[PDB]
Amino acid sequence: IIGGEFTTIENQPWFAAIYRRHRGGSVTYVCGGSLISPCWVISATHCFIDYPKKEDYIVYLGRSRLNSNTQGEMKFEVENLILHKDYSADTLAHHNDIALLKIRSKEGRCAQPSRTIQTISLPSMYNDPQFGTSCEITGFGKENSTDYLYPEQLKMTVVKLISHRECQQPHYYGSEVTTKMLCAADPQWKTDSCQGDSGGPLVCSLQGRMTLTGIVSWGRGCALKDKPGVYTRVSHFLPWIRSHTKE
Ligand SMILES: CCOc1ccc(OCC)c(NC(=O)c2cc(C)c(OCCN)c(C)c2)c1
Repeated sequence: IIGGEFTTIENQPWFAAIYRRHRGGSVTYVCGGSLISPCWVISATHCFIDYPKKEDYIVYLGRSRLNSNTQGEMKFEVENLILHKDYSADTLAHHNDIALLKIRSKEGRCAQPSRTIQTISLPSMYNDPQFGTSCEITGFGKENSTDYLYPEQLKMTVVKLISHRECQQPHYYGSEVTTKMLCAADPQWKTDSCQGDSGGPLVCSLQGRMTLTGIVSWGRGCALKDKPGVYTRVSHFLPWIRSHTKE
């Protein structure tokens, strides 16, 4: 997150922290996620597409710091790693950038909600806030483009939804942005998602409900003028989600 504030998990209880274990015993941070039900975390496919083996991953819930423990945190294995069949990647865009991780602790259980661990509601079919709506992003991503390490402490910021018309101008993203995507940005271009924020929630208040409107997906650089953060438009993937969170 470029700009914004540091935060703690109690303010983003659905936030999931996703890491990968390597040969040798080292763990690196991969991407953020969001708990949508006790056994299910939603994230972005581009996060896993190169290393699709579900045994390499660790998922934390109730976690505020990158490399240290938080009181109340809970650690999960990935029982099932589902990537989108039609996922793809051009120069800038990822298409169908959406993944499902089925989580279970070492004792075979799903998440237990607590003050620091909660689910976030999905949106209803094609029901999005209007443009100019303020929404929040959360992540462990870079605080500056020149950074080579991620912050140790969770951050959040508030961005505004940008119209498809605005986002589809030649000098923005032209036709690279589709209807299955949403743009969001700071009107003064000082706060943004960045590398390492991939997979995390774009949360908007929808009809009085905190709603998972977007998933951090792509963009050109970080807080660049005329270059918004691009997000998977969750409301357009409800059937995909519904079908893979079953049997
Ligand atoms: C495990 C991560 O393997 C990846 C593979 C491919 C990847 O993409 C290439 C287009 C990415 N994405 C990024 O590195 C990335 C970069 C930026 C600048 C970014 O912020 C844009 C919004 N300001 C985001 C969200 C992700 C990650």
